[PDB]
Amino acid sequence: RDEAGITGTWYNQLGSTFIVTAGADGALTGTYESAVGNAESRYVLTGRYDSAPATDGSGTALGWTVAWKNNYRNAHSATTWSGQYVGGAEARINTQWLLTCGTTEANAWKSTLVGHDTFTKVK
Amino acid sequence: RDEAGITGTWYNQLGSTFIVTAGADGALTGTYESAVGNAESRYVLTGRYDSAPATDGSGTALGWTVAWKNNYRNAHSATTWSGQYVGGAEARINTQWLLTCGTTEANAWKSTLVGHDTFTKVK
Amino acid sequence: RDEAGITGTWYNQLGSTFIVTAGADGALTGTYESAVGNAESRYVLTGRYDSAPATDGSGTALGWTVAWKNNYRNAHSATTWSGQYVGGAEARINTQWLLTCGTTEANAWKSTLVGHDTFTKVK
Amino acid sequence: RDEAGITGTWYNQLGSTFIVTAGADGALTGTYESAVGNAESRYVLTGRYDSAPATDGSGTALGWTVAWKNNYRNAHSATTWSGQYVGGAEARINTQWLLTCGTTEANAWKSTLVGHDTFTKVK
Repeated sequence: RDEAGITGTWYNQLGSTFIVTAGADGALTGTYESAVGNAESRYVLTGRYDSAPATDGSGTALGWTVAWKNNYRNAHSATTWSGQYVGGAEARINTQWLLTCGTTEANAWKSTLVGHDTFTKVK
Repeated sequence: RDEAGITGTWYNQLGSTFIVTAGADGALTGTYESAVGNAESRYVLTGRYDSAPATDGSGTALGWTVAWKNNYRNAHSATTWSGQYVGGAEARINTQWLLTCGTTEANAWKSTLVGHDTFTKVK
Repeated sequence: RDEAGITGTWYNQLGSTFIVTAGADGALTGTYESAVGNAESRYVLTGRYDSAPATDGSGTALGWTVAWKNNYRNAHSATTWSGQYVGGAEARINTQWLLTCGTTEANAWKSTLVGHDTFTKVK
Repeated sequence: RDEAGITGTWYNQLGSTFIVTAGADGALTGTYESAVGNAESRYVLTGRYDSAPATDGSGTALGWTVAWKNNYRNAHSATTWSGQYVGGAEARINTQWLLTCGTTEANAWKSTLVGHDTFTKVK
C-alpha cells in the first residue's frame, strides 16, 4: 500500500502540478493544473490505484481522469492517465495519456491525442 | 448536460457491463464488470465528463478509471478509458483505453496495452 | 504466408483506399489515399508483415507508414498503422494508428493522434 | 531535408540500435536490433519521412515498421514507430510506438502494446 507514497504534490516534465490524496480503498482524488493547452487554474481529478501491489519490486498501477471544465474555462475535452507509481529515493509516476475532445462524428478520427508524462515529487 | 443520457447501464463489444451515475458537477461513479481478462464480478470505477458540452453537434468528452482489485481478485493493473458520449437514437460511448500493469523497471517497456471499446445501451 | 491474402485493394471505415503488394520476404509496398484530412490523391506507403505466421488460428502481424507528402500537398506528418490481417470469408485488417505532426518542441505534447481503422476487401 | 541528419546509427533508452538510410524521396530503410523482448540480431525496417519539412523550427515527421521475423526468430508481431526528428546539437528522434502481436480473435483485445522511445546519436 503506497497510500502515503502517492498522496501529495507531483510535477511533470511540462511543468504541470498534480495534487492527489490516495484513499485506503484505492481512491484517488485531487486537482490538476496544466502548464500547457486550453486550461487555467485547477481542475478536479478522480481516479483509482492498486492498494495492495505485488511485493516483488513491481510498480503500483494507477489511473485518473480530468475533464477540462472548471469555473474559468471549458475546453470540451478529457484526459486520462494510465501508469504506475514507483517508490524509493527518485520516486516517479510514469504514465501514458489519452486526451479526447468532443467532436462531430465527421471529425471523430482526429478526436484523440496520445502522450506520456513523468511525474516527480521535485522541480 | 447529458447527465441523464450518460447515467445507466452500458455494454461493449466484448460483452462487458459498465454501470455509471453522472453527477451535475461532472462526476462519474459506478461499477465495471469485464467479460475478458483477469477479472471477476464488479470493480469500482470513477471518472469525469464535460457537464456543459458544445451545442454544435459535438459529442461529450469523458473518461474513467478501473483499478483491477476487488474482493475476489487483484490483477495489479488499471485501465483508463478516454472518449466521448454521442446521443440520439443509436446512442454510443466511443472510447480508446490504456491498460497499465504494475511491472519491474526492466519490464516497463511492455507494461501498457492500448485498445478501443464501443459501448451501447443495448445487447 | 498470406502474401496473396494481403496483396490487393483495401477500404476502411472512413472510405480510404489502401493498395498494397506483399513480398515473399515480408515487404509491403503500395499507395494510400485518405478520405479525410489534409490529403489528396495517392501517397507512398511502405511496411512489413510476418511472412510465416503461427498456424494456430492467430492473425498475421503487420504494419506500414505513410508520410503525408506527395506532388500535390505536404501536411508535415506521418501515420503508422500497426495491426493484424485475419483471413477467411469476411477477411479484415484490424489496426491502431499513430499520426505524428512535425511541431515545435513547445507543442510536442500535442503532436500525436491515436485511432483505429478496420479495412476490408469490400465497400 | 534532413536526409543526412537522419541517415546513420541511433540508440534508444532501452539500449536498442536503429541503423537507417534516408532517401531523397522520403524513403527510410535499415535495420533494428532490440535490446529487449523476443528478438535477437538485426531485423529489416522500412519507413517514410517528410523530405521537405516546415522551416519554422518544427521537427520532421517520420515513421517506420519492424516485423519481428528474421533468420533467427519469429515473434509473430510488428512494431511501428511514429514520431519526429529534431536536429541541432542534442539531435533526437522522439517516438511513440504500437506493437501488435498476431492473436486469435478471442484475444484481440490484448494484442497491442503502446510505448515511447527516444533515440539519440550517442550512448
